[PDB]
Amino acid sequence: SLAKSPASTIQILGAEKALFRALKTKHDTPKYGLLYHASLVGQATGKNKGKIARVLAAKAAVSLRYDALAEDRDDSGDIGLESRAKVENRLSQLEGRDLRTT
Amino acid sequence: NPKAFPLADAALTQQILDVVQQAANLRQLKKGANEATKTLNRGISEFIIMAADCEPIEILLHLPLLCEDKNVPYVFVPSRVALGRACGVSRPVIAASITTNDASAIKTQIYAVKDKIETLL
Amino acid sequence: GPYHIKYAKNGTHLLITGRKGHVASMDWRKGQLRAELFLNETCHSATYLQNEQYFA
Amino acid sequence: SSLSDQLAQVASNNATVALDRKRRQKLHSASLIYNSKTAATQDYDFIFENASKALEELSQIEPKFAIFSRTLFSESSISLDRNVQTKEEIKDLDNAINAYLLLASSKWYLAPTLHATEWLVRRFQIHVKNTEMLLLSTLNYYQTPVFKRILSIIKLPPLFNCLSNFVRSEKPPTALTMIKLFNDMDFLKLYTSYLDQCIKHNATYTNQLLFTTCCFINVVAFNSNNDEKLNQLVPILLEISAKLLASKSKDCQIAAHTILVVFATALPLKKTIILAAMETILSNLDAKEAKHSALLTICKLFQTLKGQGNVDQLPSKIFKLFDSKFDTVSILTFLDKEDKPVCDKFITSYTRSIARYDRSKLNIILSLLKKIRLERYEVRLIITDLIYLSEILEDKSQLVELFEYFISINEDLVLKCLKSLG
Amino acid sequence: VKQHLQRETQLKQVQQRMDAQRELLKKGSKKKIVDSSGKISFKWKKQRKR
Amino acid sequence: DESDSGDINALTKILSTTYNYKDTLSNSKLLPPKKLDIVRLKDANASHPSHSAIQSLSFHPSKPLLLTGGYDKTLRIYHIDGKTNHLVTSLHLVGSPIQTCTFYTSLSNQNQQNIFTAGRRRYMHSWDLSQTAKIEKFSRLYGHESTQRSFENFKVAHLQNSQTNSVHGIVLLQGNNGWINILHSTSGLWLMGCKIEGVITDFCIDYQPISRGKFRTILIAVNAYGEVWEFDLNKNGHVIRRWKDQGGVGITKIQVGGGTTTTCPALQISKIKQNRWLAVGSESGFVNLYDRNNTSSTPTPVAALDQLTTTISNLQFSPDGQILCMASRAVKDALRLVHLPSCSVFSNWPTSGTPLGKVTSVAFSPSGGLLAVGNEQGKVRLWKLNHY
Amino acid sequence: RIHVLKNIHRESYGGVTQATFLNGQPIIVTSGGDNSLKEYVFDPSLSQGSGDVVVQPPRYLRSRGGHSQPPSYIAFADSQSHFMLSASKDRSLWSFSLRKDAQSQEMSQRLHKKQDGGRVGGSTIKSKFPEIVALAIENARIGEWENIITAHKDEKFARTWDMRNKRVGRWTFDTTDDGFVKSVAMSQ
Amino acid sequence: EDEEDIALEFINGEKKDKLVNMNSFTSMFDNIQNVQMDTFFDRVMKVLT
Repeated sequence: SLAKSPASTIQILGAEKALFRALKTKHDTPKYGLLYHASLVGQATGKNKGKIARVLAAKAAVSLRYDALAEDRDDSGDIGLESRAKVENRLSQLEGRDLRTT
Repeated sequence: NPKAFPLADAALTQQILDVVQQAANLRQLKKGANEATKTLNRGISEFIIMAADCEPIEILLHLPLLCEDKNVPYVFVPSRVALGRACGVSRPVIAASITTNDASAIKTQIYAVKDKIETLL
Repeated sequence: GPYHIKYAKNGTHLLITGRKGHVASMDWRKGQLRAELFLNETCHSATYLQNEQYFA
Repeated sequence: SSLSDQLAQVASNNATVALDRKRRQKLHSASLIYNSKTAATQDYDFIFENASKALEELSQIEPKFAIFSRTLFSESSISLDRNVQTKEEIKDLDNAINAYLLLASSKWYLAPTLHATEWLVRRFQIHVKNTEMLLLSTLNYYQTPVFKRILSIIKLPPLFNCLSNFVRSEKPPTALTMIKLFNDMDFLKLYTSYLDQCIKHNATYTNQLLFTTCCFINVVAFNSNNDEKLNQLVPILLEISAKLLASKSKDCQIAAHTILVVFATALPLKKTIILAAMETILSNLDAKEAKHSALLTICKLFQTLKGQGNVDQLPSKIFKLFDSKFDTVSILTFLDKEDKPVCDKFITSYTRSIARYDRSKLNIILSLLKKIRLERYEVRLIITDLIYLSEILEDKSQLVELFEYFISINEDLVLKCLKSLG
Repeated sequence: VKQHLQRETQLKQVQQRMDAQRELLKKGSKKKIVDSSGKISFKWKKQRKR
Repeated sequence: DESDSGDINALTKILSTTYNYKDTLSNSKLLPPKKLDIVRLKDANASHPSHSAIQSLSFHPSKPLLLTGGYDKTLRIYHIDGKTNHLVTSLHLVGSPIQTCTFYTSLSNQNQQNIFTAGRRRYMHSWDLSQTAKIEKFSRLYGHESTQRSFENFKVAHLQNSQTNSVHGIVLLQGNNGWINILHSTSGLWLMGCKIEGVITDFCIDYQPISRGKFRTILIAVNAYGEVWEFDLNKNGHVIRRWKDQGGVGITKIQVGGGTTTTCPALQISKIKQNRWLAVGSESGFVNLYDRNNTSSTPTPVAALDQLTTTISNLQFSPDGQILCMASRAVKDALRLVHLPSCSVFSNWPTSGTPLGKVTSVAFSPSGGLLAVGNEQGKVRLWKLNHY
Repeated sequence: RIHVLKNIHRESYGGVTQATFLNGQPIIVTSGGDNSLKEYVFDPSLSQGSGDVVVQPPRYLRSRGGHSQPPSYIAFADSQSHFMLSASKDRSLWSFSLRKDAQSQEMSQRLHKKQDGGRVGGSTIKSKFPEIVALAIENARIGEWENIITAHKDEKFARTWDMRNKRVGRWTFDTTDDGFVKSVAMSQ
Repeated sequence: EDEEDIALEFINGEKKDKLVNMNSFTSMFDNIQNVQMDTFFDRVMKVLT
């Protein structure tokens, strides 16, 4: 059931109360859901937490689908490990940027 | 790529990729597996195009499960780079969806291809 | 110019008064400016009163 | 200039004089170990006692710290005030401090260095006077909390203006800002002088070289599009590389290899500069690890050559220098490995060198040509010289075998060379 | 149940017109084309999204 | 303390003497990757302007002449010197729009010079080369008129008749459904036809030398899908290879470079060379570049250029194959020069101020490094590459 | 090597004929055959330590000059004998003062932005305007708008200048008959 | 055979190399901790190659 969900839902999976209140009352919607407690989101700071949740949820769907729907999956996590590296690179460059003029 | 089924032949792919280009210019095209997954849930998808060379193929293999559940035609095309260019973007696309619109200017072409994909299934 | 200079009794502050009317009070050791007047007038001399707080 | 501007210059000169109590509070509050409220309450005896203990711990790690127990960490230094010292004395004091910062550069991870350096901060006010030396020595710790504490208690010099944002900030300076600081030409001259002092004193260490290399490498990258600015980099970074190569330390040599290799790709150079680079690379090549990096560097530099003389034979001195440091069996091993980098232009230059200067090695040429596939024009140049060799040199079994090798591969091209030559 | 269906179609039509307007807000080059019946639609130029 | 009175300090000494640390590019025969030395010259059409868009441009193989054509139905020849660019002659063809025109010189008889022009018409014109003009019209297809309803897309090449070793020109045309009709350049006779599946979009020609005085002509044709055929015109146009352009869709043009081509024709048999580059354009603006030197049914491209976002309407290499000029007529200023084999787009030129307009024609001079660009406004602008 | 100052004086006129450091100063006075005398100054280093390494490159301080080739046209700028306008074969227009040499200045050739808004057509590499064959000046409206007209060699339009601002004006006058400009005049 | 034919084979002989851009060594700062110089030099070669 999780594998058949889009990556956007996985981002905000645990925050239905805030989501559907906001959707019906024309206000901004949550951006973290249950993924807020993942390690990668914790490393991010400020608005970068919202971006990494978007990136991490997308890659989680990629890895999760490979877990659910793979007929001859190895019990190695290789797809997850390469997916993890992409998010860390995204975090590194995203955090490297400094808004204040130097 | 045994899992990719049904896989369109060269003659049918050109017809599919022609509609995908026309749909893109009319803003009747949804690009990406995640954005294609939604259209199935909302019941607004004419049919789904998928790329057989996607690696790992499983990242798009949930759509056949959703498509057979909702009775939506789906077909595979050999190349994801070619699919992306047809969609009209600078990145490869592994999945796309044609959105339903009964007032569309390219309705006849979509239904013509849709019939061929049904025969293929 | 020309500039007439007066130091405080304890030597901590310097008072300079330019003839065309530029008067400045400063702590010359710390390079801090306490006051600066640009009186558009002829000024002859200046002095500190009991301490650097007041000057004439 | 206005009166306020002139008084501003006066204020900077008398920054550390401690004329009143308030000035004492600011100066004495600055600390690398303590917060402002506690630091002001402390006394020079208390600070010195801890520093004396810390220096002993460093002395155990490295004996060279023991010398400062006689000069900077003496009991008589407690009563030493710089403001009352004369110009000659202050100059001697600054030399002693700069020497200390070089040794402590490599031990900032250790806790005792932070206590020992507190004495210099509280007694000699190095954070105000010797500020440039302190920043340069701790530059590679930019992510560490110690560098953050330094930024809080220091007034940045003009050349370190990029770090003003990160003075008293939660986030440490980013790696991208370190590149901007190095990007300036005035700073590079300043860093070049400091790095020269470390080499002269053999005070360099790996973490310094790694951090220095990236910043230099990134500086070339950021100026890649700007060819005019790259030319202004040449006198600076290549001059640094020559200094690094002369150092007996292999890590310094490998750093110079890295700097040369990147820059050669970034801006193709005259062959004389390339040839001069080999003479320096080979002149002091003794370490095995440097020997591995040197060969890859040499092959890459020839790849960048794209003018007439691209594959011409090496000079007699360069060839004689090369073979001694790299025996023929060594390069055959270099060619054997499947992952060898592209080195066709160098082997072509090497091959033509052998025929010119070494007749006994003509058998080696046959092995070399089999191991590496050379370009169409490079093969032609080799055949042309070997045709000359037959007319001048006596016919040999190896010489005809080399021709026979070309008869086997691309028979037609051999005729064209013979047709054009004879 | 019939009224539920009628409400669904109306909401479907309202959203589609909303989405059509949102596309005009996005970047691109478009030409308004008007039929004899008077229906107004926009045709986008064949330019790849960079 | 100091007096002057393999050494390690060799690098330091050479830096002291050398003030310029850059190798002089005058000696080097390979052009720099990212910086292009290009200077503008006087416009070719400035002397006698055109009344339409410049549909086709062509430099004479040997003489310093430039040829222009367009829907104004006029063939204007200019003597390109870079400073005056006066008009040699003009020729109005009544009711004959010009979609493509090109010089042709017989590979054997150098004296024979000819100009072939064509449009959306069922005939073609040839102008042998001043009181009058010798014009012949090709209008007969010898039983194959159904496959060919216009001569508007054509190209001229050299065919060697191996059974006699004689060489002659051929005119290649585009047919209705995948058809390529090959005609004799002089007699006009229909020699052979080549057929591919799908809509034929573009074709190009490659020469492969065999031995002394022998070469073979290959017709490379591509489909809108991206499937590529290769025919041996020396063996009755029989297919010799089939492959697909990786990631190709809506292909628009195909071109070869680095050897003899229509843009870089040869003057004698020994000058025939094989092209080491191949580029395939597309409607999306992508251009896939292939290294012909290094055969498989599915070859991987060396690079996939995507700087242009509109349909590729021109693909042309420099005579030496060191530059690829890809242009689009859809939007203004859409011209890019690509360095080979780096496949990096030049950054300094063109700029925002460079006048190019709706680029519709492009030509490289056989020698001298001149670049001519026509636009919808009817202005042919001329640039010189200082490297050549 | 601290630095190199490229082409401070023309090679065609002898390069740097004389360059002397002022005694005890960071100022160096240079001269050449191009009728120019320049001064350069070494600023103090930007480093608080190691100032000898971090050497600021020399900076232009002041200079005096004139035409490098004989003037082609001259005129009196005002009713008094204060200023004269001179043009030379070196493609420069100068305003020379009889009363004091220091007041002599070179008229700027920086162009004004076009009123229409289109991009002005010219080579990116900046070059001086061609030689001036004729000149015409009035002072009835000095400071209000352009008050000088000049004709150039083998050029099909005339350029305007402004004496008050000492810069080329924003108008260009064309013959409109495909002919070169041979005469320029202004109404009083 | 002609001199131009010699020139053109030199052009064909030359092969493609990866040019250095701004965003080519920025990731090196990430993995610069507790690493020997030789391994660091190899990574510079890998990106350059």
